[PDB]
Amino acid sequence: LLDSIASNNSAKRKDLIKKSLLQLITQSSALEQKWLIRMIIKDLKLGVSQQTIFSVFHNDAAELHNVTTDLEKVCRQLHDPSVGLSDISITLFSAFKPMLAAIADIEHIEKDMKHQSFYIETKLDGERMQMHKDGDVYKYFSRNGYNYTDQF
DNA sequence: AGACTTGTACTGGAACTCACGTGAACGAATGTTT
Repeated sequence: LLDSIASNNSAKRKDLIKKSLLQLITQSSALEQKWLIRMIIKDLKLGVSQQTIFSVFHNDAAELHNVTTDLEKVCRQLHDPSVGLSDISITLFSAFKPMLAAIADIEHIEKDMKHQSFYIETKLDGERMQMHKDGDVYKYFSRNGYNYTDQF
């Protein structure tokens, strides 16, 4: 039902969205409808961190989610708790969580660089993107893993 | 992006307890003086 509603919103159709929501309402209880509303809004407020959920799911799941950024692969590969992954590293056509930068104090900057020469670069204002190229197959991914390939 | 809230563990400090060391007093024995 959620897939139908999302695709149908993407297709510029509202009568079908109304039908799907009506079916969900008619075939749900008050608590189920409340939870469904929370998932639609994309907030649950469970009080438990996503990192905790991933850790309980498998020993090495946060790293795999960072490298891949797709709940399907993490859920599929990490099924048997005993069986782990030998080596996890960036792979083609799979979004990876970008590496960010933290505030720095000009006074102790040299100390933060272990008293060694460093690189100074200009700050760029705009979107953060990553490009995957294999032959003439191109994929573009945004900061959080959304696919912007259609635009570019 | 920035800022506040909740949590999380970790560090250090307060308090209690014991062991060890120092100070002072003392009863009995012994030596000296009359």
